[PDB]
Amino acid sequence: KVFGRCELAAAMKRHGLDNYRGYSLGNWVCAAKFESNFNTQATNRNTDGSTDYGILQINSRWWCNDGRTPGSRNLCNIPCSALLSSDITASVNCAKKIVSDGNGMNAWVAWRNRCKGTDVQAWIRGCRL
Ligand SMILES: [Cl-]
Ligand code: NA
Repeated sequence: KVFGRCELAAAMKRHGLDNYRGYSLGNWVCAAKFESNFNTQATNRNTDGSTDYGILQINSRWWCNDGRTPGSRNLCNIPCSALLSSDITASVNCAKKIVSDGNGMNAWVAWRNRCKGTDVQAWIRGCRL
């Protein structure tokens, strides 16, 4: 599923991400835009052999099991394929665990390099919640 901007902002707000660990909704929408272009089906291989999955590009090195990342963890206790669903519940619940692990949204390279210290409120401008 390719979300619209405000459709994704509403889905993230309904799943409890607005000001989750102090990160405003626009931070989450900006992260999703630059990680996946709002596409739940996005996958990308990392240099180490792990793979990133879904709208927030969650990595199999630590967070999910994809059956092909040897010596990795599954800290979200999910198959990586759950992160590709049109339903973002699994991605949101795993993102809450990641953002709580010590580095906050710095876990998302795209967020640090493209969203952090920008006017992220722009990403929810015009949206009905
Ligand atoms: Cl933080
Ligand atoms: Na894994």
